[PDB]
Amino acid sequence: RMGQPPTPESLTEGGQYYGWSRGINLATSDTEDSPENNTLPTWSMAKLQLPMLNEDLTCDTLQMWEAVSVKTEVVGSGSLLDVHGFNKPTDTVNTKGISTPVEGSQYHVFAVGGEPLDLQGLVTDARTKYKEEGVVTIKTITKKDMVNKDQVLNPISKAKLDKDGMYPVEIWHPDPAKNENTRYFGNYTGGTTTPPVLQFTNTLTTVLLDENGVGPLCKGEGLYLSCVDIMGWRVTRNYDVHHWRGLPRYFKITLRKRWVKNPYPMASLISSLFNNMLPQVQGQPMEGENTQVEEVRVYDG
Amino acid sequence: RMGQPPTPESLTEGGQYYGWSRGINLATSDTEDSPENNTLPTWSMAKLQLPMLNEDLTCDTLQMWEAVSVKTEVVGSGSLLDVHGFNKPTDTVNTKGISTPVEGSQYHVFAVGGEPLDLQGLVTDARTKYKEEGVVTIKTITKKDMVNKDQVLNPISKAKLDKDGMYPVEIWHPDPAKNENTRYFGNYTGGTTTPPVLQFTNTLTTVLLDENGVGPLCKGEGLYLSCVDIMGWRVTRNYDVHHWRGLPRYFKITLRKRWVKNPYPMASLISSLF
Amino acid sequence: DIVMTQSPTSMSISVGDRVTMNCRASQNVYSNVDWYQQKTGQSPKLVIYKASNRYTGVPDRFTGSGSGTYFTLTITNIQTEDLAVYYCLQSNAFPFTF
Amino acid sequence: DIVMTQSPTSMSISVGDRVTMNCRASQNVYSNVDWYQQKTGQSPKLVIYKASNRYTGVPDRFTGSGSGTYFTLTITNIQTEDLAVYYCLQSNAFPFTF
Amino acid sequence: DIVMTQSPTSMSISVGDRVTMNCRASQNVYSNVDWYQQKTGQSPKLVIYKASNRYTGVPDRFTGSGSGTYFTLTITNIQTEDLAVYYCLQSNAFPFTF
Amino acid sequence: LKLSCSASGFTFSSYGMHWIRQVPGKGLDWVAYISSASDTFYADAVKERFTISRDNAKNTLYLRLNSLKSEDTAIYYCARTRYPTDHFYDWFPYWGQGT
Amino acid sequence: LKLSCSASGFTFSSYGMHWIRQVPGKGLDWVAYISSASDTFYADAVKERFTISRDNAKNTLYLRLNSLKSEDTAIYYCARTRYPTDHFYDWFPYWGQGT
Repeated sequence: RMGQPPTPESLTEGGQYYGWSRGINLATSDTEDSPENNTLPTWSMAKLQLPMLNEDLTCDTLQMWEAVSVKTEVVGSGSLLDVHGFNKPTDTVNTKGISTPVEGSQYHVFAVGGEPLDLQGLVTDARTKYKEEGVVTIKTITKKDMVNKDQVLNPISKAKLDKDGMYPVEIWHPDPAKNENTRYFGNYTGGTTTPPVLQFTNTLTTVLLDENGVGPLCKGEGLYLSCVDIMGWRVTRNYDVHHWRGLPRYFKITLRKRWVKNPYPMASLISSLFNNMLPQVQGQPMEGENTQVEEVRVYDG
Repeated sequence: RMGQPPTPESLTEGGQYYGWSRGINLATSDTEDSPENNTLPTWSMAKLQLPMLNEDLTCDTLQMWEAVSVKTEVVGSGSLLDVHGFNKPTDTVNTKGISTPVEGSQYHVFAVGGEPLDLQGLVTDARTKYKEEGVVTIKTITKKDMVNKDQVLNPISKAKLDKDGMYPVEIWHPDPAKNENTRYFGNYTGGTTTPPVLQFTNTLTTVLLDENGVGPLCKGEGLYLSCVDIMGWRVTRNYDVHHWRGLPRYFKITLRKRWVKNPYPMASLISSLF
Repeated sequence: DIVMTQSPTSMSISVGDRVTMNCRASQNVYSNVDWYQQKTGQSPKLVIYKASNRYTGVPDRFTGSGSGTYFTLTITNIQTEDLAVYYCLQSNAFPFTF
Repeated sequence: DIVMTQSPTSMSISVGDRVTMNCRASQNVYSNVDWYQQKTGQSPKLVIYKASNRYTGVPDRFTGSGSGTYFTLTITNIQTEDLAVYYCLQSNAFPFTF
Repeated sequence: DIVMTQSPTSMSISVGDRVTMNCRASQNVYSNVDWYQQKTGQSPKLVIYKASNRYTGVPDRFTGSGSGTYFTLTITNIQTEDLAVYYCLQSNAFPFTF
Repeated sequence: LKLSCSASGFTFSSYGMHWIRQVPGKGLDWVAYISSASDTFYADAVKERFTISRDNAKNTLYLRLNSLKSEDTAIYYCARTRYPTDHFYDWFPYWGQGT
Repeated sequence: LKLSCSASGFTFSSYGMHWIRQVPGKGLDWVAYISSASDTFYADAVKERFTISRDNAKNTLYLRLNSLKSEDTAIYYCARTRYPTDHFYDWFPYWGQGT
């Protein structure tokens, strides 16, 4: 999910740039720059809702899922071998040869966790005026504009990858928080004509176990997956518009049930359940400076 | 902290090249190079002041901190995918296409230690005239002009990383002193159009232990972190003024306490009294 | 907004003569300037697109030149079918101005 | 299918004069246009291939120019052996049209 | 400091004639030379920037040429509005000299 | 208060279409623009009042007029760009009939 | 002893501004330069005496005069470069009024 949304199902009205961004148009001055939401590649995410497990209140011990390992794979590289088509040709003087295939800055990140990816805001030029609706920008989270410290690192510009297809990759990067329940891997390769490189195999896995052999335990009961795989951009036989390209990523997660100790008192979370279920109301002041409570008496016998 | 300082906060007066070097202006003649203070990318350093541990100044033993391992990561790689904006475009004959991303010479160094990084001076050109105010140069420390031995190793041009954002990286390199309390890692990749390469992960660490299994003992009581992360330069849609980009680096250090022998010799005090 | 100013407000000239009309833009427009011919009672026809090329069907007497802040449209030998108004349009930022 | 339209249906001109015949294609043909000379009773001979070059053996009076939607064939000084029909052909997509 | 020397100290010439004023710099200035016109009572106006281009609004009679140590400014047909002083300025090192 | 501009003979949704209005005396005046990936760009004077839209599969742009309509009057045209790109600046050569 | 040169209509702090003084008889004479990243470059004769500065958000350069002012007299101009770069050599075409 990067740029064109999947909704215009027809291959003529949406042109079916599905899987591609719409078109990168540059800026007209240093201060005027609007990235046009359907251009920006964004984070893909999903949540699998696992069932509830057993418990043992005699020992205050619980059971919860635990992602033990993962096999990932970016599917569809051979697709980049389609060298016909109406892209910029290699021999441009006569418009002959080969349609220049997908090349350029690539970005492969994935993340498997027991709770949504915690990410950070960090941008290039901070005068950039992102559309204030339909995309989640640093202005959307902290309700003020961007500053210069959002150009290097601002410990205030944090967020959770909660929705989907809305957090542009160019703004929100996986954040190394203090105590984390998520394993994220990633790699970047800049340039303008860097040849894309990819690898498949259905043999090698990834271990998600911690230093203590604990792995991502699933908060709530949901297992969260996240990814972005930008493979480059293509050039049209026109003004060199530069639709991005991205490929789907396949996850195979291997989980098991682990016994954990419930670290909270039962009365505390009972009270919390009652406070969350009940409405939060107003009413007449029964506490403070204008208490309407007149007297209170406490007897014993 | 590479060039443009963080201080002028407005995005119009400073243009906010915060995180970017200011501009690059080549020399006009061979003998006259005087680059700038806000053009040179410099070292970043910080000192965490850890608490005081023990009061066993009657037995030789004494305990102090010890960095056991580090988890580092340059955060902000994906931000280099901003290919709108006013940089030199991919296709220049019509001025259309893609505002070229950040490329060029890149330089990643970091260092975790118990005392400030010991640096060594080595310059490409010993005739460059760095401004003597606001930046530390081989002249600022040797008090004389630069010698031709400063284009290669000169055992005199040595310094430490006292300040921050003051020691440029075109001059001061991590020095392999014979007895060292600091672990520094680094890699450099030259070129004029080299594509950047980076790696996220929160999985594996670096072990700072020595061959004897000691690791940086925080003398004084401080832990010194140093870093430089140059990703390349962006070329503007004008006179092709490049200026560097740098990304922040996140450190996570695992410290434990260790019993050592007393480094505070009372003889020094009871001799300064004489 | 960019303001396009044209030096000749009105030029009176016979057939066979030469005319040159210039255009100035407040800010820099690199090469994105079109030259439109409007005959009274017709939709404006494109004549010189991108300030350096001739749209198809347009004769060789029409010429567009210049780049940046100063553009020009030139006609060497006028014809009877060249008796129309001429507007220069910047298409380099939003909003477009005529 | 692309339709090729030629502006001069018939040109009557003497020896030593200049002729220019234009061709217009409905859709864009980049530079793939040939110019064929047919003398009555002969197979059509290639004159100007790819709209910008002269086939071997063809004299320097023949000239092909233009690219895109508007092409042209020009003869500066006619000769007696230039008294033939001239067709322009787009060879840029299928089917080719004359 | 670079010293800019101009060969014609004063040129007296009528309207319609040609003038060429040369400039020599002690050290090499690659192509960074501007040509300024000052009418008495006005701020000096830029005429020929970077020694090879004409600033916008400046007519085609003005021409700047040369590179390195020897530059030149040429006017083919003088006009009444060209009766002003002309300075050449190197902008290639500090300090700039006129 | 709602215009309509029918187009035929091409793929409607692959091109960007401008609106240009001409009052008889002060010349032409650009109004709005909507590209293939529908994103509206307006003139400075008419920002909040007009709304340009396009209904794909029906091939007509709708310049919903000012909804106030007080001091805006001219001949309203349509224009289609030359090429089917997501490039905003494409020198529309195909003007409408006028209304 | 302190000049002032107001400018308007652009972003003041993105451009580099020169000072050029002209005595009526010996022609023009460059004096100083301050660029976007404020860094002062002076002429050889006036090195220690003048100080060129700029106060951003107020849009005026201050050429603080020689503080001695003995033998320097001319018409003082301002000049703004053509492009908003950190390139020092930018052929300032926008001269001031003169004083």
